[PDB]
Amino acid sequence: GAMAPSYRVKRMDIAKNDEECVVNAANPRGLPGDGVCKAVYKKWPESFKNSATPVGTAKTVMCGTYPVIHAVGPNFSNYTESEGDRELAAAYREVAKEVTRLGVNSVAIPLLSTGVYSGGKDRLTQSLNHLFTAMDSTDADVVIYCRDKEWEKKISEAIQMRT
Ligand SMILES: [Cl-]
Ligand SMILES: [Cl-]
Ligand SMILES: [Cl-]
Repeated sequence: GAMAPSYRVKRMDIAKNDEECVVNAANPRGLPGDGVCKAVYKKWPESFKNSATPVGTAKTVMCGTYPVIHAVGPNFSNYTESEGDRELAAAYREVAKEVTRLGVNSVAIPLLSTGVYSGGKDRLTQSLNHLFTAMDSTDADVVIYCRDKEWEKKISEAIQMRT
């Protein structure tokens, strides 16, 4: 475990993370995809061997000894708000199981279903709250990665409001 488990947020490419493992915002078919998924495919392409997994699940594949946790959030274009909310919560619970099983002291994680799977809606708070619900019982240092300047400020505020 980390000596004093924390949450932090950084605005940069998660392919440049300084953590012991990464969470990919994966598609169910293990395809290169776009956004975070394409950055992860360029950096860790070996981790896409048999990475296909259903919505609401996570599947870990090693790139060398570096673990890539492929977490499949729902595409809110296809799911109802109710069913999508359930699957987005479930993907983060499976990430927390994998992080615990791997015994890592730190993990880099993006906000699932906030980009091209958002169905055109701002889901920062919904996705971050499901991240906290799953990760709060883990003792890894969690570093959340984002690309937008306003999102960085809002994620940092949400972390600080609970400390
Ligand atoms: Cl960058
Ligand atoms: Cl997304
Ligand atoms: Cl972002």
